[PDB]
Amino acid sequence: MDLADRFAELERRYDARLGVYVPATGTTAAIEYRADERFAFCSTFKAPLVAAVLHQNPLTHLDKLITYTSDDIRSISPVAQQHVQTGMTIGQLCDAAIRYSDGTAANLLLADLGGPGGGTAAFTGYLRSLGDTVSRLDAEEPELNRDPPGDERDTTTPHAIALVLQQLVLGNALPPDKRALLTDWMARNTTGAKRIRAGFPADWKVIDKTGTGDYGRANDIAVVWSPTGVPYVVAVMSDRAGGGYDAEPREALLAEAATCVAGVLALEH
Repeated sequence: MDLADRFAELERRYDARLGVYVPATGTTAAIEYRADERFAFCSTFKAPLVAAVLHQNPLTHLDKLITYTSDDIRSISPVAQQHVQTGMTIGQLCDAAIRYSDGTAANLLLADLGGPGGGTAAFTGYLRSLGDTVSRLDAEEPELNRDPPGDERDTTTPHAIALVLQQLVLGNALPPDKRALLTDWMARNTTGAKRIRAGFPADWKVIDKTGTGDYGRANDIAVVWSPTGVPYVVAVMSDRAGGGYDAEPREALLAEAATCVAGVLALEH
């Protein structure tokens, strides 16, 4: 019938709750589905986290060596694990955070930004400094993926998180040379092949940061570009709460919502 119905069926079939938001542009109307509902951040916080660590520091600070230990690694840490003995720079952690969704890298970035103990407060402040008065991070990795459904802790809304990304990539919340670094890591993202990239024809360019956690949490946030360069911002958010703490996340849901979006954004009827 019409787009809210399409999205309703996706939920019925995946046994999942769906949050979608795309801002309006010059020519397009905004797509919103549970866009003002709270959805677990999961690893999607790492994108704006890196903006904060970039905005609040000179480019020179990316070459600062952070030494950590296996004592630190308490979450999925593809890259951190490899560099535990030589230590990683802040550029290298920013990289790990975005491209491999690295949890330990996001944990050290949180500490660099606002101290041990103050890290997540400091992150939510960056959001606040961008007019986001809804989102909040109350815990580091891995605990931030583990709050029950209902719990406002460690959540954001699609409305909220999309607008934060629009600003970072398409607006002026970073100077170009810092902004370009964020985009290049989002564009070299290894973990998002099967979500919003897969709902969007290959001649459209995509940068994203995925998120996954308990209760079937799967999130992707992205900035796409038409073949002529016309940008749009996509946030898709999901949980499959019915199956409990260990419920299966459905990457195919996010490819499917990205397809409805792509379908609205691309067809000129």
